[PDB]
Amino acid sequence: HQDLPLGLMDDIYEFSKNFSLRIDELEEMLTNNRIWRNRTVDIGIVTAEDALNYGFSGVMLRGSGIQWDLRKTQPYDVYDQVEFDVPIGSRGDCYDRYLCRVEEMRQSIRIISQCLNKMPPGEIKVDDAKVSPPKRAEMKTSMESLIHHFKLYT
Amino acid sequence: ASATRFIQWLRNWASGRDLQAKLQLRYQEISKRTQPPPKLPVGPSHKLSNNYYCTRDGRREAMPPSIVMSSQKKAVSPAPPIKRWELSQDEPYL
Amino acid sequence: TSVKPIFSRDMNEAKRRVRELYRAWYREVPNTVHLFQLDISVKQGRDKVREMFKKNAHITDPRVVDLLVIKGKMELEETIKVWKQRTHVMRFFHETEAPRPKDFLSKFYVGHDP
Amino acid sequence: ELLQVLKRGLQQVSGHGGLRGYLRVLFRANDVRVGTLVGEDKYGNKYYEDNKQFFGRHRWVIYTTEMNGKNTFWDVDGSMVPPEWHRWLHCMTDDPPTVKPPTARKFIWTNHKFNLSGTPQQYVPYSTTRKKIQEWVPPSTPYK
Amino acid sequence: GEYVVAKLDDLINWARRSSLWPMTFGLACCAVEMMHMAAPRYDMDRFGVVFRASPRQSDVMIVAGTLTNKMAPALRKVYDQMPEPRYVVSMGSCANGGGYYHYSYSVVRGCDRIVPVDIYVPGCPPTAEALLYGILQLQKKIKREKRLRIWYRR
Amino acid sequence: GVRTSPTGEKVTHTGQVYDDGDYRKVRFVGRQKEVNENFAIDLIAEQPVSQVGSRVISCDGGGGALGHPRVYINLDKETKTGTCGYCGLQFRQQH
Amino acid sequence: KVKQDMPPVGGYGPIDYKRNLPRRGLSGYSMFAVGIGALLFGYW
Amino acid sequence: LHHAVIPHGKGGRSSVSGIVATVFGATGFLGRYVVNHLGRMGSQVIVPHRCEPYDTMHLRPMGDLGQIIFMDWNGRDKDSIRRAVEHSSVVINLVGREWETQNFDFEDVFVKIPQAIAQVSKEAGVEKFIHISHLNADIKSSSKYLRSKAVGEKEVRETFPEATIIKPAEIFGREDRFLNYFANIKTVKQPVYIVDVTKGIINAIKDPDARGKTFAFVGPSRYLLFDLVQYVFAVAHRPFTTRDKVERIHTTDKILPHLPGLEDLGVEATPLELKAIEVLRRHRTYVQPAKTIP
Amino acid sequence: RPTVRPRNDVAHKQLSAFGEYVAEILPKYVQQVQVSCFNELEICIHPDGVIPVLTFLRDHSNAQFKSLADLTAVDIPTRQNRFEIVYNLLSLRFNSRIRVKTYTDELTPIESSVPVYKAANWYEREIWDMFGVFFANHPDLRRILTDYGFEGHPFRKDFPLSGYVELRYDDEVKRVVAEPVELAQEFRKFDLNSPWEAFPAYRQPP
Amino acid sequence: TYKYVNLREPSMDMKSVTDRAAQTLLWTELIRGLGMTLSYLFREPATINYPFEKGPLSPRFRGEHALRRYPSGEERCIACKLCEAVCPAQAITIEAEPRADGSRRTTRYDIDMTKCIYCGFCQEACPVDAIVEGPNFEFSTETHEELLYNKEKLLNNGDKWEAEIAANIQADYLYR
Ligand SMILES: CCCCCCCCCCCCCCCCCC(=O)OC[C@H](COP(=O)(O)OCCN)OC(=O)CCCCCCCCCCCCCCCCC
Ligand SMILES: NC(=O)C1=CN([C@@H]2O[C@H](COP(=O)(O)OP(=O)(O)OC[C@H]3O[C@@H](n4cnc5c(N)ncnc54)[C@H](OP(=O)(O)O)[C@@H]3O)[C@@H](O)[C@H]2O)C=CC1
Ligand code: SF4
Ligand code: SF4
Ligand code: SF4
Ligand SMILES: [Zn+2]
Repeated sequence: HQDLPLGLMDDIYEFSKNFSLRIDELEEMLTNNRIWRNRTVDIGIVTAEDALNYGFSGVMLRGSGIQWDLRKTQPYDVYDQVEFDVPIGSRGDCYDRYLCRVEEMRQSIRIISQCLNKMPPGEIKVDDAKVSPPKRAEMKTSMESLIHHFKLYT
Repeated sequence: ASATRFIQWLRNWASGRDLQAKLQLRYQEISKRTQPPPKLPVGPSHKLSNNYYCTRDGRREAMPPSIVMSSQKKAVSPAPPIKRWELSQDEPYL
Repeated sequence: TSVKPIFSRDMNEAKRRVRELYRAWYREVPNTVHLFQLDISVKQGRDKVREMFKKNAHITDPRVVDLLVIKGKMELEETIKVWKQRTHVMRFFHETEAPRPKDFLSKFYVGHDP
Repeated sequence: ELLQVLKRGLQQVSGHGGLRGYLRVLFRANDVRVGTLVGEDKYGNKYYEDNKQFFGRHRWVIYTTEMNGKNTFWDVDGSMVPPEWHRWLHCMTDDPPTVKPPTARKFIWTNHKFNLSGTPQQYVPYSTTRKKIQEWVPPSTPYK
Repeated sequence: GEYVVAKLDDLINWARRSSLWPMTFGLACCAVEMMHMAAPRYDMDRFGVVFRASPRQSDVMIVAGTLTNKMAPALRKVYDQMPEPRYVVSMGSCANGGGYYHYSYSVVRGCDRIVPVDIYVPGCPPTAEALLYGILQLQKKIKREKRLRIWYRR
Repeated sequence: GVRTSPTGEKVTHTGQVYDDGDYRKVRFVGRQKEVNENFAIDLIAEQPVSQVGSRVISCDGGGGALGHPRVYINLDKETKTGTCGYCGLQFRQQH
Repeated sequence: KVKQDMPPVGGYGPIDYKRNLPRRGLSGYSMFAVGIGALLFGYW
Repeated sequence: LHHAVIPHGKGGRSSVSGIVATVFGATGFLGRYVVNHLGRMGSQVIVPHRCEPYDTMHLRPMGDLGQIIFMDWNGRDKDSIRRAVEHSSVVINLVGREWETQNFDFEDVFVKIPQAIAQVSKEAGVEKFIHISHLNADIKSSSKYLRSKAVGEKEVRETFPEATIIKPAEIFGREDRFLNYFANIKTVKQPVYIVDVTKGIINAIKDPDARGKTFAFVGPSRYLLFDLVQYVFAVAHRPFTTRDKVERIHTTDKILPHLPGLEDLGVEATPLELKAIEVLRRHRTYVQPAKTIP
Repeated sequence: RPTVRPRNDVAHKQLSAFGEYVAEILPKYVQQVQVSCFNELEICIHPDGVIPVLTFLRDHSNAQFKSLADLTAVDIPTRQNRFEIVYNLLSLRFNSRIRVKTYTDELTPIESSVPVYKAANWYEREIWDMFGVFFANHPDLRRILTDYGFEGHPFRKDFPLSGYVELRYDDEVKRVVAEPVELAQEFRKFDLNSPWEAFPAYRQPP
Repeated sequence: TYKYVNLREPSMDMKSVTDRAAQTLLWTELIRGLGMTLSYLFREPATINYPFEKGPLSPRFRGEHALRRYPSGEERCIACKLCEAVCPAQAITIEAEPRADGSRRTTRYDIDMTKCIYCGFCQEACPVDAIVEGPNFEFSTETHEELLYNKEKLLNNGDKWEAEIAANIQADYLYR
């Protein structure tokens, strides 16, 4: 809808710089806690073949060893231009899916770091006013723009 | 950021981390809440000539489906078989 | 005019499923009244069951009859397993609706609808 | 350092004008921090800042004790902040209305009102359109 | 005597508004903003509003989200189980009047068709702060009560 | 231009007011009828007519992109002013 | 001149993401030794 | 008809019934049923209340947005009564108390207050007035509650001659003090169901022939008090107050054939046998009907 | 061209070849095969072929569509068979998607596909609930999304948006009751279609 | 590219087995978790002192609606009904007619704030900046009826909040 306000990426960088430490603290509370493991390890085991036939997707597949992530196999937008790893489970239980989700949080930071560095210039919506409304300054001076703004919003 | 040296040492030791370098509370490093005005760029269609809509009209290039068989040789798969994923070299194991 | 059936090939077999459904509903009413602590009688509940069955007495299509029995069996499963609550069972009786006028004159006085 | 910590705690008692002023803010606002006075609005609300606090606690307001004839010593409301200070207090801007005043318009309210729900000043909705169909008025004279 | 009754009314009003234990009906997205009100930045517990309470120990019900037809009897059952005095806070457009789903076949057009409502919090969702404003508005409403004064003029 | 009816109720800028026998004014008992006192019709009538030296003048409402769509107003008729259809400001040709 | 939100020239500094759970403490041998030493001192 | 009170819709919650009703004493037993039936059909209900707003909350869901309006009033302040009724087409008086208090005796609640509402309503041009009295109201009763009812019934009739006066027998229902009264423990009783009384009041508002009439609302059957109380214990599975309240319970329900009843208003009286369980189920600790006098 | 979506002829050709492949192998059931301009392959089948066609796509070594992404229905009242049943399948082995469509009416049952994909169990329950299409041999067919005792199938085009009944709490009966729907503000129908044709490429013969 | 989150073999030397026995019997990893909550006890909390302190917001924030004016005091709204048309919730109701001076103005402008989803589409669609979502978010009410805004309420919101609304628009209009 709009471009990023000036100064936002600086604050996203500042947030991202410290976030992996927050993930580490979460891991200190759960990852090796025997109570957490007793609650999660070997709970809800799903086999690879059951997962596919029941229609599972996402971590419900990767927890069971299936190597599938649509951002890699059927990429959209600019996901083919970023580098990241897909976490894969080995036991297909609640504990491995917990680990997958924690590791996916780390890989999201890795991607966010690349988006911040590679953000290009230019417009932020398709320059086709039969689809995307024109800028407000254009809508208030140019006749074609006003018509297209009127019709897009009615 | 106002914690005493002893309290900073105590919580660093208990956590096993240099907490003071990555405080979860923001101070002056954030960007100012008043910013200079932007001047945003325009798109590729902002031209005064050589810019007829019929040459850049995506919606009018859409076509009805191609009918390959209607009720009125080597075997093939829908696409080539997917390629094996490579183990990460950044960090293959946790 | 040749069609794939649901459960019944003709009205004769459809009517057999209808009667079995009615027997199940008839025998279930006493449990429903007690389980849901309803404030109606068993006679009132069984009268409603007859009323619901009778309103479809005019169907001559075994496929429509089959779907009516399927839906009636679904409605019974919800009641027997207590998936319904008191509010769901009691909705059959419309005890907060004022009786709408029936004759021409009464309808003429209140508004424009037929 | 524990002596410096205790000295600073004592400096808050004097920073608030003595024990009474320290206790008043402690009980009105549950906060005894001393900031820099940024300004005061016509209703008596006072605005403070301390940029050494973390983002979010670096600006605050001590509400007036009376606003539009309502005793607000204990009953403070977030809607008592007038619009010109509202922008500063929520960090939508960096500059307070004492530095960058709002543009004056004749029609802008001279007196801010807080939330009036539950009182005799509450808004009551109603249709703003006039009657649509005019009925025939029979003659006042008799003639059947 | 009127001075004693006025003070007794003030005492019980102060205790009841200083100790509001909510039962949250987290039905949809508005529940997330309720979570952010319990989170560290706003810390509802610092006002004496405990994070979570069982229905039999709760003083205020917060309807945080869309109330469908299927759900309505369950919500009314929980309201009838709350010990008195009990208050209801309707949070967000869905609970206030149906919101985005006002015209759906499966949605109650406002929870106030099912339970009496004390405070309406607008927004889709209301911000965590806006909900906190509503809770503090409920407290001021309780501060206005004159139960003992009205009792002794009976 | 808030005028009040014989029953004491304020008349809004849209001309609305409950009449004498209308039960609906019970909603205001113990409360108030919210009325905006700044009648835009009376406020625009205060602005002066702008004297210009052209047959055609444009109005964007002021403030550039913060105003209204820019329109051009003909000032050929000398028996009336040119009024902006968006903001109501008036113009007249000099001499 | 166009002005929109952009990264600084040269990009941002490195951001950490890999798990960092450091190793701490003594070996199992030393921990049992301190425990058993404490028991023997207490018994004595 | 003023254009705003012409009925519209199908008689549901969002419809316009055309009734603008002020209901005094709406926060008690009978009040909640009357307000519910008015709001069911889209009537504008004005609720003057003496109690805390907290005690009026159960009435809010009973009407579409805007249709239930609440006002403060005082029984001894005629200015507050005038504020409540001056916009209404009908005034309903349900004020009463089963016991006397230091501030309000039976003369205040059954004579002075009803007279004040009737007079102020008359002055304000209200066209319909419904006043609830009592079947056993009697100037020479041994119960001061029933003596005051008879005096007030007379004062209302002269002050508002077109008033509809309704005289119900003891009313039973979930929130009654009749069946519940026995459950918490010579004379014949004819108790009437709460919903029948409400339907009668609503029909009286809509019936033009009801103006100026006095009605007696009684149940279909008469019972011996002993047999009735026995029946209540059996239904509750229970093994078988003030002095004034005992007097009323021991007053035989009068037979008044010269007054119209529920039948004249289109209401079919509901037997006590169909509704006792609904009221008395909460008294069970987890049935042969009573003998009826013919 | 910056604003136009680029075509992909390689994928279009591959999907066209596989579409013929399927039509040759299951001529008993396949009625139509088409590939859209954005490269999605659709196999239209006779409803008798649901189980055979799905089993072949799941199990054939040159197909291996092991994942049922979604199963839904579309109501088109102008058709004699108003309900279009759509299966969207995913093949991880070949990184491809395919769509299988069939049809039924209000009274003709469709064979349940739970034997092929266990995912179908809840999807078919939702279709029955929302469109009233009956699935034969379903392990447990019953409503899933609507309230208990709800009458009608809301997602049919002729079912009104706000339905026929609405709920409220009634104090007299001390429970939630259902009543005919009345709306304080009626939903305002908008006539938005431009009377001028937008897409000549899709013009129908007059 | 992928990695394994849990594919490891514990060492079975005596030193490793004795390490794990000590962890089992001395609760070492549980004691480690205690250390982390202890470190938080001595950290400064994140809580702000509401309502004396407020959470930060931006000029784009979508709050309570208001109807705006031109500097002359004339209403900006010219009853075009684009806002009504675009509203995803059908929360806007508009009637209009020629004003006594011939101006194209509304006679009704209602927003049901309990239908509204606070999406901001109305202020995007408005060609004259007449309808905006303001910065106010503290307007909860005690009754449902108080949230059915008519034109008088919305004009009063515009006059009440214009000082802040205009400044916020000044900060963000070059992004629109
Ligand atoms: C010279 C000869 C002398 C002879 C004597 C020598 C004896 C010394 C050697 C033996 C020492 C034994 C220590 C006894 C402590 C209990 C040991 C124990 O049972 O821990 C194991 C227990 C279960 O282990 P688990 O991993 O869950 O499963 C194993 C089964 N397959 O796991 C647990 O119980 C974990 C506890 C769960 C609760 C966690 C909450 C507590 C964490 C904080 C603890 C703080 C320390 C307590 C201090 C108390 C101070 C009063
Ligand atoms: N229920 C019965 O068995 C029968 C009842 N009636 C009559 O029906 C009417 C209502 O019956 P019921 O509803 O059972 O009575 P309730 O006591 O249940 O309700 C009494 C109503 O009167 C109001 N009220 C009482 N005293 C005052 C007062 N001093 N000033 C203002 N309001 C007051 C109460 O308001 P608050 O809640 O504020 O106290 C309440 O709304 C009464 O007139 C009663 O005599 C007649 C025959 C039988
Ligand atoms: S009001 Fe908005 S945020 Fe809240 S539940 Fe409804 S849609 Fe979600
Ligand atoms: S914010 Fe969205 S839902 Fe609300 S009035 Fe504007 S367009 Fe409608
Ligand atoms: S507020 Fe704006 S969009 Fe809505 S009717 Fe007025 S001018 Fe048109
Ligand atoms: Zn203009």
